[PDB]
Amino acid sequence: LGEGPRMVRDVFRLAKENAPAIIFIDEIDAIATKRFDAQTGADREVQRILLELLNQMDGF
Amino acid sequence: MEEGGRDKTPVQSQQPSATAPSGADEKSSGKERRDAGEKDKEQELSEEDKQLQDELEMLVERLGEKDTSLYRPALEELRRQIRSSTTSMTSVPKPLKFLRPHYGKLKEIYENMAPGENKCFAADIISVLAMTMSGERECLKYRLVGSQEELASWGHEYVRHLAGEVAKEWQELDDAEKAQREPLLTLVKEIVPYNMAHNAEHEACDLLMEIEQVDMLEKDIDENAYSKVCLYLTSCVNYVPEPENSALLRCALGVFRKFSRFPEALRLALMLNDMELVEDIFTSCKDVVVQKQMAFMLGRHGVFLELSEDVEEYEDLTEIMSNVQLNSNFLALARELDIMEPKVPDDIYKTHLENNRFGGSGSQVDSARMNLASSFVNGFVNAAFGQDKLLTDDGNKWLYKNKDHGMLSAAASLGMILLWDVDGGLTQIDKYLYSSEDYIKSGALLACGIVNSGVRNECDPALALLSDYVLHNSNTMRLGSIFGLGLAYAGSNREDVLTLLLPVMGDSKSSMEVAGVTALACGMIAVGSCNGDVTSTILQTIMEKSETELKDTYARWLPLGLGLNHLGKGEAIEAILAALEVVSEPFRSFANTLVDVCAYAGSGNVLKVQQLLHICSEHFDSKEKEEDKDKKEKKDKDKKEAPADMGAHQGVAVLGIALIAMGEEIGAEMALRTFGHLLRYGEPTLRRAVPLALALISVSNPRLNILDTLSKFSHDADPEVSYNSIFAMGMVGSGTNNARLAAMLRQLAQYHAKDPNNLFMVRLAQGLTHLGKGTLTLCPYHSDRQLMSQVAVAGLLTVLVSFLDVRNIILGKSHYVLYGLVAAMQPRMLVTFDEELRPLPVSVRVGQAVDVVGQAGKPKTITGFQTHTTPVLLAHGERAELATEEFLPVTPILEG
Amino acid sequence: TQCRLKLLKLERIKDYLLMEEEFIRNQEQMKPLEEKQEEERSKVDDLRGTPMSVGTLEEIIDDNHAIVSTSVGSEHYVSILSFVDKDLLEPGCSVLLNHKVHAVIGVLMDDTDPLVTVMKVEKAPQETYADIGGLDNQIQEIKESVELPLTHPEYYEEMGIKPPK
Amino acid sequence: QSTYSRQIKQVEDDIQQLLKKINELTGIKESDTGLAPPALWDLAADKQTLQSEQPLQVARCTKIINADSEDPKYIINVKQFAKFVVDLSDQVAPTDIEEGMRVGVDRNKYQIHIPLPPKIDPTVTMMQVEEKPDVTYSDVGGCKEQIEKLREVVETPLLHPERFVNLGIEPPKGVLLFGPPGTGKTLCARAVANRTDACFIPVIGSELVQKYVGEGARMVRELFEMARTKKACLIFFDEIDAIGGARFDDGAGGDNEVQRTMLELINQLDGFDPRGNIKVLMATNRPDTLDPALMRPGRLDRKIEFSLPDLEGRTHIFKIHARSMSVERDIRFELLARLCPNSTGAEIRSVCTEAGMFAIRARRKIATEKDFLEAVNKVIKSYAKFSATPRYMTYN
Amino acid sequence: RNDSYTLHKILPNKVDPLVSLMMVEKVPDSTYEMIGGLDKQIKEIKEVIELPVKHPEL
Amino acid sequence: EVPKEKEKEKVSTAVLSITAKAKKKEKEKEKKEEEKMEVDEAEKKEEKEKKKEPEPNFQLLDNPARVM
Repeated sequence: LGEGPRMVRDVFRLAKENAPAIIFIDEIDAIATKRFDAQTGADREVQRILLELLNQMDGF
Repeated sequence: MEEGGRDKTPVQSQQPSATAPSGADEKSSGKERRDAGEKDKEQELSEEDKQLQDELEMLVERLGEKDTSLYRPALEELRRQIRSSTTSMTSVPKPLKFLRPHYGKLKEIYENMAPGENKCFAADIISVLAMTMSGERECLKYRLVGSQEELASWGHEYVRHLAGEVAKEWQELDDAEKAQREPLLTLVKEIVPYNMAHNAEHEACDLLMEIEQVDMLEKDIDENAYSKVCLYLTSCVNYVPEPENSALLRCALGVFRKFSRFPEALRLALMLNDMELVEDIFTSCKDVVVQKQMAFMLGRHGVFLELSEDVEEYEDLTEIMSNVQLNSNFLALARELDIMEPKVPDDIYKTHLENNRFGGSGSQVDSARMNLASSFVNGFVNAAFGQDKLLTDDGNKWLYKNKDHGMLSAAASLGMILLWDVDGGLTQIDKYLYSSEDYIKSGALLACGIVNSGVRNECDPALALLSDYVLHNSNTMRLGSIFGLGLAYAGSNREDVLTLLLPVMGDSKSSMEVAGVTALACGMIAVGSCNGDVTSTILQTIMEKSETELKDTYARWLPLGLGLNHLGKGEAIEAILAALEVVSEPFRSFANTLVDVCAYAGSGNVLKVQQLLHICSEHFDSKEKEEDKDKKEKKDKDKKEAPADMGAHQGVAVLGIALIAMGEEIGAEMALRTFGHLLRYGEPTLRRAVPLALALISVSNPRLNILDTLSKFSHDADPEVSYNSIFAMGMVGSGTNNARLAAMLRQLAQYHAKDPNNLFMVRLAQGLTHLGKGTLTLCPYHSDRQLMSQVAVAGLLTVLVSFLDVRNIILGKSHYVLYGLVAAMQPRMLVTFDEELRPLPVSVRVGQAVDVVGQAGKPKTITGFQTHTTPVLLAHGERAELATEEFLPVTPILEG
Repeated sequence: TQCRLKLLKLERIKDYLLMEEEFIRNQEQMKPLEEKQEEERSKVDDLRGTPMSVGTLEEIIDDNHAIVSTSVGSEHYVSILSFVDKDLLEPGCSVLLNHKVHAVIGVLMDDTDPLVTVMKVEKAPQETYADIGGLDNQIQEIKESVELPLTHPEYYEEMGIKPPK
Repeated sequence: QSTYSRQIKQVEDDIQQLLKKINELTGIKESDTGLAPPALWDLAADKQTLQSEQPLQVARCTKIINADSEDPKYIINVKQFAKFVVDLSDQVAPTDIEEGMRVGVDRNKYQIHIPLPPKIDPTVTMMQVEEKPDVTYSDVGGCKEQIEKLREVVETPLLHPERFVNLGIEPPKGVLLFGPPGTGKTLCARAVANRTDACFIPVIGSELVQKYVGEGARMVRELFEMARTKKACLIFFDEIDAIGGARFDDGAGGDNEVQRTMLELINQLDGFDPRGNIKVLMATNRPDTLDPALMRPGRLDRKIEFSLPDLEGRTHIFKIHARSMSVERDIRFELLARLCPNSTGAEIRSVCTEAGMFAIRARRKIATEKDFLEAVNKVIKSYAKFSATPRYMTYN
Repeated sequence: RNDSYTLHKILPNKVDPLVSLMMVEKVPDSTYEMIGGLDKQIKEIKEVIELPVKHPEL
Repeated sequence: EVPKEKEKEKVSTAVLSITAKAKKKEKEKEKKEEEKMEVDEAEKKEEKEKKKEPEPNFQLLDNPARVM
């Protein structure tokens, strides 16, 4: 745990420095859930990937 | 506001009519105020009558609604009008009529504003108004109870008015009997019992009792209301001094003994401390109610219920006096006589031993300090009476082996283990009495006193045996005999017991140093009854201090006896004092001072005031030192006052120890040592916290003997909850070892606390109320202030002898078993309005068997819905019976 | 009535004055509270130290142990520390634990949740009583049920019914 | 007096100023010490502080496999779900820790000092529990026909197993109490519980359902077992359509979470073992949701229907309730009950309650005829239509 | 600063869960002008949503 | 100066606060009819240390010869 949003920022950043560059996600689902349980550590972690994603989208 | 309503004829105006007395009315306000004064009475008399009817009607309409906005300002504006000049002056009929709704208007203000000022003011107006109206208040209340609807607010208001009457500001006896209190008691139990308690209105309730018994039975709880009147009465010492209350308790006691609820009567006779009162509580029950029922029985049952100190029957003022009245009471001469004899209360205790089992594992091991240590331990494991029988029978190990003072100590503690035997313990003491040195025989005598109380009740008395013994020329045997005498009678007034004390210790010249205990024994007899008034104890104490104050033990005991002999009364001390003055010394001046304090003592505010002008924080040589600790305890007072005052006492007990330490530095160690016993006397509302807190610290501070004192209270309710507490204490003691001398004190502490399961709990309370007296706690109490406690003093200090009887269930219609009996439990409680604290007789059924407890047992009551009955004896099981009174002369509640 | 007020007051005067009197005076004179009283204050304060992990008291066990679940992701079956009482830890309240070795130093916090905050709603309404006209009967019915036993429960529970609700 | 009054106001400030000194000595806030029991405990307590017995981390032992390097080791899995291999602290023997049993290990030094009491992991179930409650015996209707039938099964083995063995009858197991809300399944069960005087744990199943699927199931087995071990236990399972609902799925939902727990209860009652003599009572809100395993005799020997209390019952509930109450006695209590339509038990009582209220309202020492008529005419019209029973009964 | 958790310096910025939420959802760019032809709609919406939050006083 | 002497004087000053405090508190002004409170009679303790005086005098420069 904790590493999952940290990954997203760096990979997404690589694109920005060497711009224009395309970030292509194969299947955005298993992460793009509109529902999280958010009570077990497992659910919390998926919820943290989505949270980073949205922030990062404006960042590009 | 909304002017007009009833002063307007149209159909429409009826809605404004309710509202209108809040602002102003056209003529209706004026009718009592303006129109009555300005015009002359007779011209005006026709109009006022018509309008009178309408104000009555408005009252009824306002009750119809549930609103306070419409109720309160409306009745208030109307009052002022009445006050002015329709009070008594209009005519003979018209003031009675105006005065009837006036009462109604008054209640809301009286009740709502609580203050002292408001309180006195309302009484002034109510009393004058009551006299003139002449009994209309009684009809008014009854109509209001019936009504069609009323407010919840009003429930509190109507009772409050009854308080204006009780003051007698303008009354003196006219309408001092009921404002229709009877329905009023039934609905709500709150303010009304206070009013009743002060008035002496309580007489009328006996006449009323016949009607009330139905409501008390299954329908309501009228029973709670009378028990409350009793709480207010005892509380009245705290509210206003002992001399003021004393007159009051006498008049209250006569109405209660006449009433069917006997425990309330029993509490008040026990407080006054008189011979006459006791025989009357016994006889009165039988006479007032002629039906056999419980009524004949209540006299004996109340004496058994009374638990304050000592053995069977406990007070023992009552045991001698109840004979002669015995013959008159006549359930049967042969049976009533046998039930009253302490031979029947002994047998039941035998059964409880079986349940408790052996706890004994203690030292009985020979040679050294351990031999002395062993003797105190054997009793301490099985405190009161348990299965310690094996050890006591065995003479050879513990009793005989000791040397010097140790022999007296060994023998003295023996009686306390043998406690509550008819005979067979007496056989055992007699066998020692004959053998060995003087120390064995004398020690045997305290112990003798204990076992022989078992056959008594004015046929073969305890007195009879002790009378021969006292005569002995040797100092030691005679001392032990008087000490033994004091132990048996406890606090009685009897011709013989007083007579044996009259010549004994007629000198301050004595061989032993324990001669002083004679004075204490004498002191004990005086309290818990009408005083002894013995010459020997008074005259000698002043001479003793002048020859010697070098012996810290000797010097202390004689003035302690003087201070106790005087307690019990103020009046009596005067006769003895008068004598003392003949011999004048500087010592005597101090003796005189003690009499002021003694007479004033037990007051709830006088005693407190006295302690600024103290004899602590002073030494005149060391004269002042001896009684100064005694004053500070206030221990009698603490037990004497109500269950309500106990909550307060938990701080008081601590407060008194603090006071000694501040005043006197040397006195500080002593004060802590007294503390363990102080709590034992006190029997406070919550028992758990105080001794445990003390128990750990008492190892560190010099004199480990404090810890030994602590252990006596410390076991509290015998192990179910206490299992953690008794194990931890014992460990703290045993854990630290530094010397054989230290080990022995700590060893006494470990073993006392460590009591096997389901055993007789520490008590000097009644077991309905924490009301009582102590003149047996005194025997350790006195000896716990002797500087570096000797082997000889330890011996005096060892006895318990005050703890519970095993029967806490039906005495009833002649049962007297330990064999199970059903009880009811209420999961839903309503009551905190009963002093004793027994919840509703509406019952939910549960299994049989109530056995000894100290604290709790309050929700435990006896079924009264199984065939519908009400408890005479308010049930908790501490030393409260599960017994009921019903019309039938046999219990409809059959043994489980 | 007035006399009662004096009795109630009687318990309370003694409670403040006694606590004040005993703490200062008894450390000063002999060895009663003395070394022991300092010892409790000091030991708890040192163990607690910096930091303390917060936990919640799930349950109390009768053998001087308790089930605390700590806010660090680990549950503990703690041992009680010398001079702290097991039986002053409410099941409603959360307890504070020393975070080096898990023992209950004490309760400085009872803690608070957003879950509490839903139930508790404070009302101070624009329209209230006497801002409603008509349908007068309907208000009186409500009150006999709700207001009258709530204010004075004593008769209603006493008569034998459960209070009308 | 005036002096005394001043102190009332004052004591509140005086306690607040003093508050750091109160806190240390008595308890709560800064330096929590009770002074009465932690003082006594202090000497024992010193042993635990010195050791690494603090921490003693929550765990359960999977297997007690000992192995080399440090010889006395146990394989434990903590309640948060990760395993550690630990050591034995000398203060117990390897005998004390046993496979499947709950155990304490440190977090700083992983080793067992004292084993942790097994199976008391639900706190949620405990929340509801009041041992031996009951409103009052009078509202029941006292002895009804319904109460007496319930005692033969329930009271009698708990009170005496001796009589059972003597005659040679197998001891009963299950009583299934059913009817729509307010026919008093719980009220009668409380009454028999008190009488037998067995320890009484009633519990709502809705707290033995918590978090996800399978956690609630762990709670039900451990609780049940614990009670079973205990001699003379009575368990009244209160309202189960929350561990007692229908069994299906349709693959757009699913009853699963509910069924895992329900099935776990059913299994445990008799067991795959003969049976105990510890009683189970089940209260269900539907007779329409029950699967056959629950219904087998030896997990349910006789079915008793407490639905819409009987012809005798309607009158007893009013008179025994009326007896307790201060009411008029020129009205026939049975006439008021009889008027009541298809009455649920809750509904009969509703008349008494409404009747009494009017009487309290007046503040009379009885009641009047008027209070009764308004109550009863009101109950017959409105309440009966609006009972639980019209809707539920047709379904059932 | 770790193993004591004693405070160093205050970071002047405030953090609540609500501030991050606002950023992630992202407010639109589109002006009411751009949207227009819904001119009749911008008046109707304005009165109920906007006016009481701006001045609840009126 | 050496500390040894200084410790002795600190303990001697303390005795005074303890003795006045003792008598004063003991007097009940909250269990007699009059209540003026007994909590206002809360005194505290004192001690005595000493250390050599610093006082720069006759200084033209820090440590010249100190010209008179």
